[PDB]
Amino acid sequence: TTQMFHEDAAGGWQLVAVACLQKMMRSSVFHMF
Repeated sequence: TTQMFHEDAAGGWQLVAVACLQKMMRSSVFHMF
């Protein structure tokens, strides 16, 4: 479900797709800790 068709403001059929701590919490060293 990467992209879905949806009418935009004008026209339509655009097919669009679909901070520090949130990045760090993926870091390997955090998991090792």
